Amino acid sequence: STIEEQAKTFLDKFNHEAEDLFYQSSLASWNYNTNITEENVQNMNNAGDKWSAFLKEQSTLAQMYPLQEIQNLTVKLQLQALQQNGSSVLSEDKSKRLNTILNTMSTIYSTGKVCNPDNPQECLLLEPGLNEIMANSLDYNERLWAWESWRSEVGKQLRPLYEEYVVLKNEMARANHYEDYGDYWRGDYEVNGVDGYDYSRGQLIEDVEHTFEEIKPLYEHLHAYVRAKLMNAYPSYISPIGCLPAHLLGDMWGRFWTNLYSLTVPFGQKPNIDVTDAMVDQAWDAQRIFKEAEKFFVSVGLPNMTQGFWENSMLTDPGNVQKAVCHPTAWDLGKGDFRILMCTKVTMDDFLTAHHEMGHIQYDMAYAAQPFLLRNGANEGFHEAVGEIMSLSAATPKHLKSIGLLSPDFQEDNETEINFLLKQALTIVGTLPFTYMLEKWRWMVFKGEIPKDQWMKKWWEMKREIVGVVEPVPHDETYCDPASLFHVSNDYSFIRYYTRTLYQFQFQEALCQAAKHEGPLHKCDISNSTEAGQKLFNMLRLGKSEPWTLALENVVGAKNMNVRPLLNYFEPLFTWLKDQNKNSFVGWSTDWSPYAD
Amino acid sequence: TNLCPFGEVFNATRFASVYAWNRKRISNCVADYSVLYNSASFSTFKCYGVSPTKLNDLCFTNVYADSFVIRGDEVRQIAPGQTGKIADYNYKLPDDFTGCVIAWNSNNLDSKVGGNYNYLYRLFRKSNLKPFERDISTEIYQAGSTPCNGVEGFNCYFPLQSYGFQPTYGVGYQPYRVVVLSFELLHAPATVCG
Ligand SMILES: *[C@@H]1O[C@H](CO)[C@@H](O)[C@H](O)[C@H]1NC(C)=O
Ligand SMILES: *[C@@H]1O[C@H](CO)[C@@H](O)[C@H](O)[C@H]1NC(C)=O
Ligand SMILES: *[C@@H]1O[C@H](CO)[C@@H](O)[C@H](O)[C@H]1NC(C)=O
Ligand SMILES: *[C@@H]1O[C@H](CO)[C@@H](O)[C@H](O)[C@H]1NC(C)=O
Ligand SMILES: *[C@@H]1O[C@H](CO)[C@@H](O)[C@H](O)[C@H]1NC(C)=O
Repeated sequence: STIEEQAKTFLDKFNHEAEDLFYQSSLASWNYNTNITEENVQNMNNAGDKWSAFLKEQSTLAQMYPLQEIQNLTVKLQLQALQQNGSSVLSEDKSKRLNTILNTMSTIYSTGKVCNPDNPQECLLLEPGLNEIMANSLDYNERLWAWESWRSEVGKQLRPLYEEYVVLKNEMARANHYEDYGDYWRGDYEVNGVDGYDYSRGQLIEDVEHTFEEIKPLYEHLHAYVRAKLMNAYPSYISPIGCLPAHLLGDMWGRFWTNLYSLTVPFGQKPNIDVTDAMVDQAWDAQRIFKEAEKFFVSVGLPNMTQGFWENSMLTDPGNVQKAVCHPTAWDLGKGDFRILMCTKVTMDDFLTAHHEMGHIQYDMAYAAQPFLLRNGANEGFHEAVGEIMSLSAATPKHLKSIGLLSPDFQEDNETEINFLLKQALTIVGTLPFTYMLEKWRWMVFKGEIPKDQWMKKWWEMKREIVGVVEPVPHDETYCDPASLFHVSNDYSFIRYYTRTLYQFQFQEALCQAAKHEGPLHKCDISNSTEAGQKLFNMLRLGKSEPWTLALENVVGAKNMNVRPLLNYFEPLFTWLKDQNKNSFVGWSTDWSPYAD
Repeated sequence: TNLCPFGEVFNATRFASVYAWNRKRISNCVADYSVLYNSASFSTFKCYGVSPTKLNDLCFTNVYADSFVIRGDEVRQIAPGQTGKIADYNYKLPDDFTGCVIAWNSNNLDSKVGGNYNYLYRLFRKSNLKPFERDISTEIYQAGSTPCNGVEGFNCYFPLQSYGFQPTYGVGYQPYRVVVLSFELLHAPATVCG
């Protein structure tokens, strides 16, 4: 009869088609990712082409329906998710050139290889070559050369490619009635026409601006401490008043600062917290790790993992007969099948990552009953948010003291806890400034406010002012440094990590205050508190059916992003830095350079 | 006087889909329920009107043993006063339901790699069903206004959809077989009990 009932009928049939197709594709991709064989990849690409062409033809069929002529919100949500044709709508020649741009840049980044100026046939690829090259080494010159060379080989190649990529993408977003493409990446967070939960695209930019504004002092003290320590490590290449070497950030870019922890141990005499030898002596295995993670998740009232999960998933390195890409991932093949893929060893890091993926899979187990297109987080960050919160909880000394991995007579106090805080900082506080710098940089690019002839030049200024890292090499318009990193080169929206970082800590405060916890947050656990578990489930069961901010409020009671969870979480570390930095400076100048001799 | 052949009913190997739910009339035999009860290896065994035991020595004039296969989460769908796809468009129960509903997991048999597609269920219909009616009439459901003359296409969809049964499913999506025993109490002579 009406339009809306017809749309619901359409979505109904589309559910039981797309569910099945996605199951086929996911299962094929799994059977590949577990056992590297050729015809596996063949059938995988077959099913993937099937699913993809089906999705495209469904989008074309769906755009035959008016949007505002639908009133029930859920239907509007599904139809905006489905009907957004995106790059598919542009001209077949230009879309082909685009596909080529993707594969070209990606393959050059993933196959680019830097070779020392002395040996044309001894040299290293990025993974895992340059990673360890920049991480394990202490060498000044090695890191310098590696930085510049990796910015030279692929980036200088991909420079015009990424240029025209931005061009075609912004034309594409215009075709999607978006002002530009960075706006389109924002558009996932955008929320329309629901009272008490409106959200504009620029509302997000205001959000991120303000969030980082209050973040500023935390990271500024962080930069101060790290600067002091690395100066002690490099007296001939760091002055304590300026930025930091862009080649000494433990990795090729400074996305994480965990590697410098080894260098900047807050107290190099107190034993660090690890139970690897312990889990060995107590004869544990990956199976038992995941069983204990299940026990934990039961301890919050969530349902224990499916029997099919245990009998089916691949949890350990499947011997040496077969190789696979077993990077830690958690798969939801839909239709009630959930698996975890990880070559699980036995260590504290695996113990954490196992809980991370268990959070992933539990999260997905929550919203099974929603329609298809709602089977994803309220945002593009909540997945890793829930995946990080469970890990953060389990990584407290006390929760380990619970299930017998630590000495019940352990003495945890000032120095060791500041060590743990600063480590977790280099892990998580590190991503805020760098991530936001890159995201807003790319946003201005899509906003074209920057002439191409100055991209790199303004680039480091953002690095300069916002994050505080100084370049080691003069950079003209020969550089394409953004693409020098995976997500940029592989064209992934990078805000989701900043948003995740904020959301997890809002979650932490919300759950610990709802678990009737008293005292320091950094020691918090949710387990055995069924009330907080019910609180969290009250949001998990939404996926993205409700507007995301309503889901957030259903946890924290704030309808927007908040950073004060983070600063509160750290305030021990905050005061500690505020003491440590009395005799050293915080803040830097935008002119300085290590080669400005 | 013969035993009611529940045996080759409950464990035959060819069960039809719901949209053509199978039915066999049981009468002119003595019925031994309590064995099927105390089988106790089923994943669900409910009914509405009598204790599992007392039904034994209290008897009816005729009964109908219907069978089909559905998806796990929808076992809840089969009960008086229940709604949902299999409840509204495929198998409808009366509210004064006299029978009993037994249901067991069958994932190790009715599903197979690649996904079985023999099993079906109707997806749309102009309106819900009467009590206890079978419908194999399969003319295209009219979703839009344009009469499209019996073809697949826009606003013209086929009323039947094939279940996806890959044995690696969650218990809620793994297939579940269902039998229902609708008893009647009428004026006919001594034909049903034991
Ligand atoms: C990997 O897949 C191939 C093809 O299906 C199979 O023959 C082989 O046995 C698999 N690997 C292992 C270790 O079973
Ligand atoms: C939207 O439709 C669903 C089912 O079609 C219904 O449960 C829901 O209540 C509807 N939305 C509103 C606001 O009523
Ligand atoms: C999972 O936890 C529930 C909670 O009571 C329990 O009944 C069930 O037995 C557990 N799973 C298994 C396979 O035992
Ligand atoms: C959780 O509760 C159980 C039951 O008493 C107890 O054995 C365990 O130590 C508790 N763990 C935590 C972290 O509270
Ligand atoms: C059918 O399988 C059941 C197990 O659920 C078994 O008890 C029964 O004996 C089988 N049928 C026959 C006729 O044996």
